[PDB]
Amino acid sequence: DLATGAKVFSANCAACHAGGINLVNAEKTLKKEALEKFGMNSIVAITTQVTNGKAGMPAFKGRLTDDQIAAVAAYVLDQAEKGW
Amino acid sequence: DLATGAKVFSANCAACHAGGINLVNAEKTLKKEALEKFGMNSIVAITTQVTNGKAGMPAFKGRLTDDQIAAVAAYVLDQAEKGW
Amino acid sequence: DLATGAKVFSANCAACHAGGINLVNAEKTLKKEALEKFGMNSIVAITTQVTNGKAGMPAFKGRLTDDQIAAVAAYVLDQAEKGW
Amino acid sequence: DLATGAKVFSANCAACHAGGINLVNAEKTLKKEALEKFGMNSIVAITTQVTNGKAGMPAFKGRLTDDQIAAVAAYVLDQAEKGW
Amino acid sequence: DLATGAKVFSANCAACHAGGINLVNAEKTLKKEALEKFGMNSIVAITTQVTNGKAGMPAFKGRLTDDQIAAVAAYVLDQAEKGW
Amino acid sequence: DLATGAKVFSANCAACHAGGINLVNAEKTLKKEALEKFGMNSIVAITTQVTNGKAGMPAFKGRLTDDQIAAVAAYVLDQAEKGW
Ligand code: HEC
Ligand code: HEC
Ligand code: HEC
Ligand code: HEC
Ligand code: HEC
Ligand code: HEC
Ligand SMILES: [Cl-]
Ligand SMILES: [Cl-]
Ligand SMILES: [Cl-]
Ligand SMILES: [Cl-]
Ligand SMILES: [Cl-]
Ligand SMILES: [Cl-]
Ligand SMILES: [Cl-]
Ligand SMILES: [Cl-]
Ligand SMILES: [Cl-]
Ligand SMILES: [Zn+2]
Ligand SMILES: [Zn+2]
Ligand SMILES: [Zn+2]
Ligand SMILES: [Zn+2]
Ligand SMILES: [Zn+2]
Ligand SMILES: [Zn+2]
Ligand SMILES: [Zn+2]
Ligand SMILES: [Zn+2]
Ligand SMILES: [Zn+2]
Ligand SMILES: [Zn+2]
Ligand SMILES: [Zn+2]
Ligand SMILES: [Zn+2]
Ligand SMILES: [Zn+2]
Ligand SMILES: [Zn+2]
Ligand SMILES: [Zn+2]
Ligand SMILES: [Zn+2]
Ligand SMILES: [Zn+2]
Ligand SMILES: [Zn+2]
Ligand SMILES: [Zn+2]
Ligand SMILES: [Zn+2]
Ligand SMILES: [Zn+2]
Ligand SMILES: [Zn+2]
Ligand SMILES: [Zn+2]
Repeated sequence: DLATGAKVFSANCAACHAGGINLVNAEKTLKKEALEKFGMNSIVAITTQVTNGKAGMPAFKGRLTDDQIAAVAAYVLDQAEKGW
Repeated sequence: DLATGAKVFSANCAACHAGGINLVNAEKTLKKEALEKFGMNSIVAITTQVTNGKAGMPAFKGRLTDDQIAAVAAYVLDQAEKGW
Repeated sequence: DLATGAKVFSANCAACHAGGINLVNAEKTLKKEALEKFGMNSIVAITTQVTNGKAGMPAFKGRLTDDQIAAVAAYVLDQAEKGW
Repeated sequence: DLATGAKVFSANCAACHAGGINLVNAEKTLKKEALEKFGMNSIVAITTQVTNGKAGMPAFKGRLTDDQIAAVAAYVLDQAEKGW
Repeated sequence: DLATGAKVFSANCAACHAGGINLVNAEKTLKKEALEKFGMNSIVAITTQVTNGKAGMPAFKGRLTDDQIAAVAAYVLDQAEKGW
Repeated sequence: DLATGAKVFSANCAACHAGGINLVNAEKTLKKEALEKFGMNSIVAITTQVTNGKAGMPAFKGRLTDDQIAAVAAYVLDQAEKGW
C-alpha cells in the first residue's frame, strides 16, 4: 500500500531521488510533469524500470518483492500528484 | 503561448533548471521566491537574460525566436506560481 | 519573526539549502516529510543543530543571535508546511 | 589549437563540465576513462556530439564555428590526458 | 583483480561515485585523502561498507559476489592512488 | 602551514569544496586552472575571499583566526598544484 511505499522509498530510492529529484540524470525527475514527459507516468512503466534498471538506475529484482515494488511505484505516483 | 513554452523549456532549459532548480548556481533557482529575491520576477528581466545570457547561463539569441523566448519566460512565470 | 527568518535564511542557509534541498547530504532536505523522517520537525531540534552544527552543517553560534536562530528555525518550519 | 579550445570551453562548456565533470548526467564525465568507456575518446566522436547535441547536452551547430568545435574537442582530449 | 573491479565499479558504483566523487554525501569521496580521513583506506574497510551499506550507500550483499566486492574495493584503492 | 591548513579545510570548506570542487557555483572550483581564470591564485586573493565572503561563499571573519585563514589559503594553493 501507501505507507509501505513511503518506507521502501526511504530505504532504497531517497539517495538518488530525494524529494522527487534525480541526482544522477537531472531531467529524469520523479515530478509529475517529468513522469508524463518521459512516459513513466504509470504503475507498469515504473514497476518495470525498478525491476530491470536502466542506465544509472539499478535493478531491484532480487531485493524488493513485487509487492513492495508495486507499492513504491504507487508512493511515487502519489507524491508526484502532491508533488513532493 | 503556454504549451509552446513547456516545449521550449524541455528542449533548452531542463538540463540546468530541471523542475525549477539551478544545477549550476544553486541559489539562483526558478522558484517564485528566488525570482523575486534576485529581481527576475518579470517577463522583461527573464527575456533579456535568456537573450544575452549571464555568467554560466548561455545566450539564446540566435536559436530561440523572441516569440519562443517570450513564451518560455511565461512558462517559467506560470510554473513558478504553481511552483514547479 | 517570519520576515526576519526569510532574510536570515537568504544570507546564511540558501547556499546549501536553496528552495528546501540539501546540496551536501542529499536526503537530509528541509522538506516537511524529511524533517519528520529525521526528527528535525521542531523548533528545538532545528535551533540546536543550527547552534552546534552537525557533520557538513556548520555551527551558527557566534554569528546568529538566538533571536535570529529561533526565527529561521521558524521560517524553515513555515516553508516546509508550504513546502518550499 | 588548445588556447582557442581553452577559451571556447570556458565560455561554453564549463557550466556543465567544470573540471571534467558532468553536472547533468553524472557518469558521462570528460575524464579519459569515461571517454574511453562511452566511446567518446576521439576528435570525430567529440566534434559530432558537440555539433548535434545529445539528450541534455546542447547542439552547438551554428553557435560555434567548426574550427571552434574542432579546437574544443582537441582541448577536451588534451585535458583528459593531463588529468584535468 | 582490477579489471573485474573496473567492470563492477562501472556497473554499480559510477552512478554515485563517478570519477571518485560522492554525489549523495559530498565530503565522503573516493579520493585517497578522504579515504584516509574517514578511515576507509583498506580493503576490509571498503569490503565491509560495500557489503552492508551505510546511510545512503546501498548494501551490496547478495547482489555482488564476495569476489566482485573484493575486486571493486581493490579497484577503488588503486584508482585513489592514481588520482582517479 | 599546510597541516593546520588541512584541518581548517576539512572542518570548514569540504562541505562545499570537497576534493577541489564547488557544489554551489560549479565553475568556481579550487582547481589551479579555475583559480588562475578567476584571478584567485594568490594567498591575498584567497585570504580576502575567505575573510569577507562572496555571494554564496560565507565570510569566515571572526570564525577562523587570521592564521587559520592564511594556513587554509596556503593549503588550497598547494592542493591545486598537486591536482587535489
Ligand atoms: C527505488 C526503488 C527507486 C525508485 C522507485 C525510482 N528510482 Fe531511479 N533513476 C535513476 C536514474 C539515473 C534514472 C534515469 C534512468 C534513465 O536514463 O532512463 C532514474 C529514473 C527513474 C524513474 C523515471 C523518471 C523519469 O522522469 O523518467 C523513476 C520513476 C525512478 N527512477 C524511480 C537513479 C536511481 C538511483 C541511483 C543509484 C537509485 C538508488 C534509484 N534510482 C532508485 C529508484
Ligand atoms: C532556457 C532557455 C532557460 C531559461 C528560460 C532559463 N535558463 Fe538559466 N541560469 C543558469 C545560471 C548559471 C543562472 C545564474 C546566472 C547568474 O549568475 O546570474 C541562471 C539564471 C536563470 C534565471 C534567473 C534565476 C534567478 O533566480 O535569478 C532564469 C529565469 C533562467 N535562468 C531561465 C544556467 C542555465 C543553463 C546551464 C548551461 C541553461 C541551459 C539555462 N540556464 C537555460 C535557461
Ligand atoms: C542556516 C542557518 C541553516 C539552516 C536553518 C539549516 N542549515 Fe543545514 N545541513 C547541512 C548538512 C550537511 C546537513 C545534514 C547534517 C547531518 O548529517 O545530520 C544539514 C541539515 C540541516 C537540517 C536537518 C535536515 C534534515 O532533514 O534532517 C536543517 C533543519 C538545516 N540543516 C537547516 C548543510 C548546510 C550548509 C553547508 C555548508 C549550510 C550553510 C547550512 N546547512 C545552513 C543551514
Ligand atoms: C562545450 C562546447 C561542451 C563540450 C566540449 C562538451 N559538452 Fe557536454 N554533456 C552534457 C550531457 C547531459 C552529456 C551526456 C549526454 C548523453 O546523454 O549522452 C554530455 C556529454 C559530453 C561528452 C561525452 C562525455 C562522455 O563521458 O561520454 C563530451 C565530450 C562533451 N559533453 C563535451 C551536458 C552539457 C551541458 C549542459 C547543459 C553543456 C553546456 C555541455 N554539455 C557542453 C559541452
Ligand atoms: C559500488 C559497488 C560502490 C562502491 C565501491 C562504493 N560505493 Fe558508495 N557511498 C554512498 C554514500 C552516501 C556514502 C557515504 C556513506 C556515509 O554516510 O558514510 C558512500 C561511501 C562510500 C565509501 C567511503 C568513502 C569515504 O570517503 O569515506 C566507499 C569506499 C564507497 N562508498 C564505495 C553512496 C553510494 C551510492 C548511491 C546511491 C552508490 C550506488 C554507491 N555508494 C556505491 C558504491
Ligand atoms: C573554507 C574556509 C573555504 C575555503 C578555503 C574556500 N571556500 Fe568557497 N566558494 C563558495 C562559492 C559559492 C564560491 C563562488 C563565490 C562567487 O560567486 O564568486 C566560492 C569560491 C571560493 C574560492 C574561489 C574559487 C574560484 O575558482 O574562483 C576559493 C579559493 C574558496 N571559495 C575557498 C562556496 C563555499 C561554501 C558553501 C556554503 C563554503 C562552506 C565555502 N565556500 C568555504 C570555503
Ligand atoms: Cl573547466
Ligand atoms: Cl576547473
Ligand atoms: Cl569511467
Ligand atoms: Cl567512474
Ligand atoms: Cl570518470
Ligand atoms: Cl579529504
Ligand atoms: Cl576535501
Ligand atoms: Cl576529497
Ligand atoms: Cl578552468
Ligand atoms: Zn523526502
Ligand atoms: Zn538527462
Ligand atoms: Zn513536500
Ligand atoms: Zn520538469
Ligand atoms: Zn540538486
Ligand atoms: Zn550562488
Ligand atoms: Zn510539480
Ligand atoms: Zn528560495
Ligand atoms: Zn545522506
Ligand atoms: Zn515555492
Ligand atoms: Zn577548469
Ligand atoms: Zn548516466
Ligand atoms: Zn570553418
Ligand atoms: Zn588539474
Ligand atoms: Zn570513471
Ligand atoms: Zn557529509
Ligand atoms: Zn566467493
Ligand atoms: Zn584520471
Ligand atoms: Zn579531500
Ligand atoms: Zn558534483
Ligand atoms: Zn558560475
Ligand atoms: Zn593572528
Ligand atoms: Zn588526489
